[PDB]
Parts: sequence; C-alpha cells; structure tokens
Amino acid sequence: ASGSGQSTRYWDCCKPSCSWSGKAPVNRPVLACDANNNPLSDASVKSGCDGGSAYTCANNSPWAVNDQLSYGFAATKLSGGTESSWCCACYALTFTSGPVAGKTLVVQSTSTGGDLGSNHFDINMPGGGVGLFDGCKRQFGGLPGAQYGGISSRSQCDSFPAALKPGCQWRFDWFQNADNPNFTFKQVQCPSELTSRTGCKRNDDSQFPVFTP
Ligand SMILES: OC[C@H]1O[C@@H](O[C@H]2[C@H](O)[C@@H](O)[C@H](O)O[C@@H]2CO)[C@H](O)[C@@H](O)[C@@H]1O
Repeated sequence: ASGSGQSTRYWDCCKPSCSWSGKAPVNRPVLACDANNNPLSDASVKSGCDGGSAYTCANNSPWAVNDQLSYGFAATKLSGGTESSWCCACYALTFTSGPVAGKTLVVQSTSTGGDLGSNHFDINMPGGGVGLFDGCKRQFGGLPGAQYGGISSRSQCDSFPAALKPGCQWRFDWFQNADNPNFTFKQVQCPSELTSRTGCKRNDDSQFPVFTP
C-alpha cells in the first residue's frame, strides 16, 4: 500500500488490535504487556480496555534516530486494506505539512485506526490522548491531558510513568508538537528496530522494498 493520508496522535494503553491471534499472516501477534510493561507471550489475555489486564507495551513508543528520521508505531485504517493486510506491516511516512514537513517516520502498524480521510495513521505517542477508551486509567491511574490530543505542555510529561516519558517528550522534541501533520506513505520491509519490540513480522514483509534511511 502507498498513497497520502492524515495523521492524529494517541495513546490509550489498550491492548493493540494486532496483538490478537488470527488477525493477519504473521509469525506471532504484537506483544502486549502487563500493567508494568512485562511482555505477555499469552495472546489470549484480555485487553485492559475490556476489563482485562493486557496493555500497550511502553516500547511501542517513537524515537528519533537523527534530525531527519524517527521510528515508531501507529494504528492504521487504509483504503482498500483490512486488518489482515496492515497488521504488523511497516510504512515510511514523509510528512507534507506542519513543522515536521519533509521529515521521515517509519512506523509499524500495531492496531486499527478509525476512518479519517483516505488513509488514517493514528501515531503512537504517550500523552497524545486516550480518545474513546481510557485504558491508562485502569493500567496505572491515568495519564494527564485532554481526552483528544492529550497533554499540551512538555512539562506534563514529568509525571508520566518512567517508561512512557521518552515517547511523551519525543512528541515535543523531534516531532515539534506537530498538530496532525499530513504525509505520504509507502509500505516497506520492517526495520528490525520495530519487530524486535513487537515480536510481530508479516509473512509478506519481503514483498515490499527495503527502507533506506
Ligand atoms: O479519533 C482519532 C484520534 O483522535 C485524537 O484526537 C485528535 C482529534 O480527534 C482531532 O479532532 C484533533 O484535531 O487532534 C487530536 C489529536 O490528534 C485522539 O487523541 C486519539 O485518541 C484518537 O484515537
């Protein structure tokens, strides 16, 4: 898949939808975590957003490699696709608007986003907003910030759980607090940096081009 799309930001702490078995042709589904960021090899644990105890791992956070390139994660809803075609796929995003215009973010899809424009990427970042399901309230008592869009000042990251602070600050640092920047995207082979965090690699990963930083 390739094309253009709109971005939002989120972190709801819920078990990612690609953490369920049988969703896509993969070696294994995305690792969810317990409330203390220990990975759950058992894909049957119920989502903390449904009264269970499985949450998004803190390592599903974005980070910068250099001033031009970051790696991270997103919830995707793509024209012509299904969960079976995007779960655990990677995509190189090139931003086309906002202060980050021209920068590159390579993401792995770990969940399904909502319909928003032609190709929505809901980009993971702690403190970007829980939205509809406040899993973080159950995981550790909640994150600060607006329901949609999350926190508004960088200092609000200071009270986050330790493992969520780097991703929280990335939003204000490399990402320049960009507000829903647009992008073009291309599906690519997943960098090992991403699959080593989620443990999930698509059987069709090699059908797509290698990403070159
Ligand atoms: O609904 C998708 C996504 O929205 C996020 O909030 C958006 C909001 O919908 C939009 O109106 C505003 O302009 O920007 C914010 C931040 O992107 C919300 O944080 C997510 O939880 C939600 O999944």
